[PDB]
Amino acid sequence: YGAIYSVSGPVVIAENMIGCAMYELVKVGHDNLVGEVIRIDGDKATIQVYEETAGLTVGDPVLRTGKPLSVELGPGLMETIYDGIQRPLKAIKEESQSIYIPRGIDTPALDRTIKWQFTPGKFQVGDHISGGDIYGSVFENSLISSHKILLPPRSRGTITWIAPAGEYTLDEKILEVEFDGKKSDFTLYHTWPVRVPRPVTEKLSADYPLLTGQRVLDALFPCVQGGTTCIPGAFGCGKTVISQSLSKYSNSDAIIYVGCGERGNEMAEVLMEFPELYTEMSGTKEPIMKRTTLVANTSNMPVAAREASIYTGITLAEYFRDQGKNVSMIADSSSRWAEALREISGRLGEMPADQGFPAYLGAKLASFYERAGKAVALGSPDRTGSVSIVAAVSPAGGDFSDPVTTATLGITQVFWGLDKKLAQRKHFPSINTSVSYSKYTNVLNKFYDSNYPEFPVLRDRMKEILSNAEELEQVVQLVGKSALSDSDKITLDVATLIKEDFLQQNGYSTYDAFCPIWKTFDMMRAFISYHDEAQKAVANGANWSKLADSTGDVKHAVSSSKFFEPSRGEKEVHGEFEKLLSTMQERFAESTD
Amino acid sequence: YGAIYSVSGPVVIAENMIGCAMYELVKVGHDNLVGEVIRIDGDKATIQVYEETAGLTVGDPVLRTGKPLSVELGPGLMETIYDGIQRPLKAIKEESQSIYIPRGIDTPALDRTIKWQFTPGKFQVGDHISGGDIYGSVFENSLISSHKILLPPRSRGTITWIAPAGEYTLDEKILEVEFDGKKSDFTLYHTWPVRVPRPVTEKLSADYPLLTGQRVLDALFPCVQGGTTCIPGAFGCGKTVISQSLSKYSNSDAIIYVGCGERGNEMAEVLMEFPELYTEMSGTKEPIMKRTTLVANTSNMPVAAREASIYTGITLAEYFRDQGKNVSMIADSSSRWAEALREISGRLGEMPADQGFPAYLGAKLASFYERAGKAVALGSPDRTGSVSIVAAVSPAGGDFSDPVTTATLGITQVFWGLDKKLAQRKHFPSINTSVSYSKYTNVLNKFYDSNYPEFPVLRDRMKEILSNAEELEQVVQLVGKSALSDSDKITLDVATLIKEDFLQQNGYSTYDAFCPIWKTFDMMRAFISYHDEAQKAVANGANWSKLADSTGDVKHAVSSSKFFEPSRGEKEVHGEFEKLLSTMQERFAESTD
Amino acid sequence: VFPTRMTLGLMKTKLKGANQGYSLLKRKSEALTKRFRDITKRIDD
Amino acid sequence: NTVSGVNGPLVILEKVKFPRYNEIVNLTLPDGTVRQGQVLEIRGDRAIVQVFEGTSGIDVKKTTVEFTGESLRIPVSEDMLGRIFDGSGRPIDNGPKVFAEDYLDINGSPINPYARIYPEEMISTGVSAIDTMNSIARGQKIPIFSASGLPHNEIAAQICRQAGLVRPTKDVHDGHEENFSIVFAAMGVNLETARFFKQDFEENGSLERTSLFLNLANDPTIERIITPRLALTTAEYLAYQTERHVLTILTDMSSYADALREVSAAREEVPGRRGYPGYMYTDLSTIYERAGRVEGRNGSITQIPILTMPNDDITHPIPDLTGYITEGQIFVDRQLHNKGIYPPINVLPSLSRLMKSAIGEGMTRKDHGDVSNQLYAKYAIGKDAAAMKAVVGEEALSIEDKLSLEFLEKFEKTFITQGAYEDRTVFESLDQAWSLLRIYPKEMLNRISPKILDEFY
Amino acid sequence: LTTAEYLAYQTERHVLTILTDMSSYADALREVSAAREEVPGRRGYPGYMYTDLSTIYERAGRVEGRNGSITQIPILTMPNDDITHPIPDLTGYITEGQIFVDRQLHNKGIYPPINVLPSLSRLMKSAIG
Repeated sequence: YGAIYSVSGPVVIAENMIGCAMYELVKVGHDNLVGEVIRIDGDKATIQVYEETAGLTVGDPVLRTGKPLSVELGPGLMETIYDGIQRPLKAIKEESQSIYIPRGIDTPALDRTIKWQFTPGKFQVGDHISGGDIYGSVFENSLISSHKILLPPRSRGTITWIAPAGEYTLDEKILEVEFDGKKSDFTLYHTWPVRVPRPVTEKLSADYPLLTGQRVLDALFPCVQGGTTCIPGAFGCGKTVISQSLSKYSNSDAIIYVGCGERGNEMAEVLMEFPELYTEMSGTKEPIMKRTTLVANTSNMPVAAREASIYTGITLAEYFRDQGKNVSMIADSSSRWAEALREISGRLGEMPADQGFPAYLGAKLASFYERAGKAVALGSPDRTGSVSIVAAVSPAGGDFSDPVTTATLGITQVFWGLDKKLAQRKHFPSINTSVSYSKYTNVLNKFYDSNYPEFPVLRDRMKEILSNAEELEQVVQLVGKSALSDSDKITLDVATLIKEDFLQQNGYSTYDAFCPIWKTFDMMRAFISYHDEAQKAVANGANWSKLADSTGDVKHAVSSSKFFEPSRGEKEVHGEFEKLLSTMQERFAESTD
Repeated sequence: YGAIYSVSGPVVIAENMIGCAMYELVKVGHDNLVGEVIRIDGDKATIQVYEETAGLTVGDPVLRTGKPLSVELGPGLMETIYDGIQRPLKAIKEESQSIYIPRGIDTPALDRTIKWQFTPGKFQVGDHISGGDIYGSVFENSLISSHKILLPPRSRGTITWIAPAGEYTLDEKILEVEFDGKKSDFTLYHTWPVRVPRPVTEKLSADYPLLTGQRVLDALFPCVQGGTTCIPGAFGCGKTVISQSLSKYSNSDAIIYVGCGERGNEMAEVLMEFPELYTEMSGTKEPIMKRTTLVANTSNMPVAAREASIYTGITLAEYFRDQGKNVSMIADSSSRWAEALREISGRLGEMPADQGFPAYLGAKLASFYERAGKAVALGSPDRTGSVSIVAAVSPAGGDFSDPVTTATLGITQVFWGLDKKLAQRKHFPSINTSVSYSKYTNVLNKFYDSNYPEFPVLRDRMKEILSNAEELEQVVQLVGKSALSDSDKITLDVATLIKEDFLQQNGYSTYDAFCPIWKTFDMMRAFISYHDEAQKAVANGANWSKLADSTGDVKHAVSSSKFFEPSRGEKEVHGEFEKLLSTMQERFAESTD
Repeated sequence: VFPTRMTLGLMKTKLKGANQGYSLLKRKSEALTKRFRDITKRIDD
Repeated sequence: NTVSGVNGPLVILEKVKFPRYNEIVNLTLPDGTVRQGQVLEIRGDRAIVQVFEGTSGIDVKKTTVEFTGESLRIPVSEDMLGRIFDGSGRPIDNGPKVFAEDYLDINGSPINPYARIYPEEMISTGVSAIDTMNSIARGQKIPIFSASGLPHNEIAAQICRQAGLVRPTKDVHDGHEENFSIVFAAMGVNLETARFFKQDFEENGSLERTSLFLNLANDPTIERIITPRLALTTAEYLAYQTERHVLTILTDMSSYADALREVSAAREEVPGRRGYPGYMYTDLSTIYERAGRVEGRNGSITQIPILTMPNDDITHPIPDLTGYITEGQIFVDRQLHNKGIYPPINVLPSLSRLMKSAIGEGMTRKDHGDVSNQLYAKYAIGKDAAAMKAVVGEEALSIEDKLSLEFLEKFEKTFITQGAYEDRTVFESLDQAWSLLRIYPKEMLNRISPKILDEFY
Repeated sequence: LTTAEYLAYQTERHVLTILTDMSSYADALREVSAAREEVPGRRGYPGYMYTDLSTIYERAGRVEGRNGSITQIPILTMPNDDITHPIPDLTGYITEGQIFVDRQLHNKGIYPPINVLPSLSRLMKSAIG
């Protein structure tokens, strides 16, 4: 149909376009590379072609698909690995003998090879149905049906034909819909453009616990179900590490991992590691992976795949939420997504803003976060779901004022830090309290108090300790440890202990084991207890030396507690933590008189 | 030929310019001003005209010279002051009653009044001769090697006409060469475009030093021919002195002095001083100037000549390298050559990189360093010659963290730190052992060990002793010198003699700033033998006060070492040092016991 | 971390403050060490 | 057709529209010299070319253009070691010729097949600070961050030469079972540098071990960018077709980045942060993506890029970008170099986040990783204490701090101090490391698991 | 604001209008005009950013004949945490004083966490009842 007028860089101009929508997907040239229409100048439409071009001729054919860059939502997304332009990566390996994308491959959006078992819904013939309703379900996992087959949004009618229970393939018809005669047939998959968010019934308040399973978050600033999060940091920050832990431990029923332009070895590691390791609520065959789907993309792999990653992933997440699942979406990193834009603004010749990144940055990040939150699912059964977004970014040389980090921080309500100095001693991730806040902290403590722990009371003293520690440390540096008071010495020690035992997730035998809110609470009871009794003791006359040497064993025990597997009496209160409480009491008394 | 389309500033565009190369020398207007085509858009050639384009209406003719802008390489270079694109300043003084060259005044690069005596080589008619082979020579010097005439590089053939012995002019033909009909005639000079490096048989790493004749250069970290070196700027209250002294004391076969874009006080000083001063090896006929060829630009000269300045000098240096000679290129300063690039960029409209300096900067420096180095000279019986670049890089932001300095140091393997406080007090040179380094040390120290000096032992030890002295000096301030051993006091005592004799040399006296490379080694020998013996003797039962009275005469000699003559029987073995060694051994039995 | 606009005004005066203060502290130390040597000798007597 | 104009490294051709992107064209000068270039931008009845070779002398109707009608691919053979090549797709050194059995593209996806399985095999440099504190794997990417007062070439050569002697000791241990190949590519460095490198490889072993691509600084920026691409093709073929582990030493990586910077200055392309391109991310990526295990899973390409920092800052765009992408960071310090430590590698900010992938356990200890973390932690405390020793004096520092100051000094002078040919096995390094830990008491070593401390002390 | 003018003037209401968040308004200004003839000012923020601002401030103030008023409390978020940045800087010149928050109190845990040292209103003495 159209004919290539020019290729200047990855940017292609082709005449004989009478139309085309925004960001319309095309297959360009005989090669059949990915593209999207960004703009139209005259009859000539400028289309960026984002798969590497080293050999596209002028006057090669241009085929419009007729709809924007879109995603399929349907059966077999779980335990199936995809790119950001929704090509199954497994399908490519077999055919192509190119494990990664080579230049010029056209592989359909889903797997049309794997038959799936369809069972019929509470909607039988003659019944009205509307988008996001559970028309049926597909068995995908050993424990649960993952993919609840939804009628798509922006479709409606009464069902003339319901296919019976049995096996069918993806392209075969299984549903016929009545509304102005045959409105159309439906297939197992449905399509949606990824620049349109999916519509919900209502959004609902975020105040319900999100257990990410990592001690350091639970202790300092927990997230919420419905959360939005920013995390900075630059290599040796433990972001890959916290993703793997996050996937294993996560209470959410789906986790969607987004690789924005990753090392490739990093993607190779996490893929291998989900079936090698076991889940905490049990998992039969590829345990963790059963709950994990990967969108993975490397650093030179298509600029479209990388740009679309956050939208392909957020659309997936919204679909699981409309299904009635709790989703934890990890994107890593939005900063690598931001580089895809920096590149897009130069090529096109549009004028950018500061740091050579465009101004449209701020809108695009904001749109992604607002589609997240906790909501009541669209569809007649009605369920509760969430999309809680944890989004990684990277500072430009210790500069946190770079447009990407500042923008994400603008939109977020939770900020979790990352300190370079503390990572060097091996404490990554490294969250303090002067580089981090959470608005959810206040409601979240109220909900944890209820469940069992004393957390809110301990949280306040814990915050104070860290806040004083920093200030007191500046005096040690400059003046020396000769200007201190004895209570201030106490604040320094307890603090050093907190730094190691929560923030560090680095091994010494084994990478640290699942620590819940309950575990995390016990650690806090022992550190806070140490501090109170010791200050009383010094106030009331007593040696510093006597008190520190005496705590001794108790300190070794809390350090290593996290390596030991949870439950050692109970999850709730361990016998190992219970006993220390007595030891402090016995010491306090010896010291006083 | 072409017709002027526009004159917008000193940039002039001309139409109707075909077969116009991209380095093409052109003469603009009726006046014949020098210009060169930086760019071409279509039929129109965009020219930077280096001279004032005042009086130039649109419609004046543009006449191609028919070839790039080249520099002439041949007899009658030495004892001439030149422009940045080689135009004799001296010749303008005769004609014009001007120092400088004013607009509408051009002249040829070599003088045609002067005639030189051409002597044939070892090739006669009918011989095949090859690129760079010695076709003849001219002798017009007796103090140094003269201008040996080569067959032009990248040129081969059989010689139809070899002019016999007699005086010919530089202009006049002395060769016709048969290579596909008459190849052309050639003359006594050859033209070579200066933005093209001259070939040589092969390039090698450096390994071969020569007389620097400034003690501190050899002693602290050796000075090598075929080297890459950074020297700090000072803007003529410190810069000028070290440059004048390096030209005068170094008895390198040639020296090529390039002032890129200087104050004009410094240019004025180097020209008047060179005939006035005496060689350090004997001979008259304007001593130092006869060895010197000067390119001298103040900042006032056209900007293309300032940019060109180093390129022309480097071609000059490279030409003499094929004759087999050792050259010092002393260039002052690269920051000022860099300033030209910045100016030329803004005039074109080129977008630069950091601090307003282009991006052509880093690659042009890398290309520049490699032209300089050691090579086996081209020409049939083969010799070795070298080109050693010492380039000053001054403040260009008031710091040394600016792009010009930071780029150069990296390619450079040597830094010599001038000291400001000592420089303001007029000790030149006075190189700081803290900031300085040479990565040439290893290969060189092995070279001098071969030749006859104990050089590796003494140089390494020189450095350690001084470094050690700063650390011991601090113990004297805070604890006290009295509680410290005799050994430590000695470490300092010796460092002060090494500092006084070498480092604090005065380039206003020749019995205090001119001594041969062997002589400089003999002085350093003297101090080291004393250090070991002094520490040995205090251990066997002596005191600082006792030691000082006892060494006496040898200590006084070492203090007086610099005042001594460059010879005593030879200028390579100084008999007074060899006998001093005996007096030291005899003194050590007496002192110790 | 820090403002990208007009940190130069506050930072410039700090920097000068520091080197100026350092020089001055050295004179006060030099005086304190100066007297100290003298009294040590007088006290033994 | 014929050259229309020339504006810097960009050449304006007035032509006809049949050419494809990166299709080779050859510029015929009036001298009758041919130089090669590839079309960077194509439009109707015209092109913009970037010429690899040269950038001046280009005429109008006296000059001519000729089309090759093949977009650039590199002629790759597996008989490339020992053979001398030049960074231009052919030797201009007059060295042994390249030959072709495949021609492979440098676009960054020819047929590219990489890691679906992460590195697990340890590869040693014979140097303790590298191996123990960070570890190197059969796909690991580690940047050598160097300076303008450090000698970058001496360290570059040091790491490579000593990793060739260790690597067959590791073959016998059954860490490996396949060949080792070196691919050395030098792009746009001085003559002095180039000569030096070749001399270094000869002394240790031979130059049969390595393949050489030599590119001279006087040759353009456009040449410099193609130079690593040539290295990538070499390495991918060897791994893919003949199940060899390939080690690439890419010097200087900074040289390549400045080149990118030049084709946005003399282009109308607006640059990003600090005058470095906006599409700088993609250019760098191309080198780093083409790494990891190669299909069959006995072949590999492992990368050690060599960066020289010009300002020596960690706010400069080149070191920052590289670091996020690469699997490790090795920081080499000017202050150690000065003091008399060779190698003078500071591990204070050297970190790997893919620390697990980097270490080995089937041909190295399991204890290797546990000890390294503790060492790093104890080094860091020893640095905090060093600043405090200058300020406070020894007039208030604690009993615990004193142990940490001693550890710091013993650690620089023993562990990081090694002979020029002295190679340490990874097991021997543990023994050395255990000597360093041994002065601290059992209550200071509290962070480590009890099991390990009672076992090995 | 047009709606506030209706109530304040026709039916004599005291209107307090809260306009949140001015940072989102400011950003919008930058993204537009990357394809008009008009071309942004200082740091990619419009030079005519001031004109935009002033259109919002136009419909605020006391009303003639003293039927009602519109009072306006805008909320600005400093994105770089400096007031030397465009959003606080241009807005602050128009505005009659400013109340700037405090980062330090917040960390402590205080609410509302503002500070009084950067906060000043010039027309304070004459205005009040």
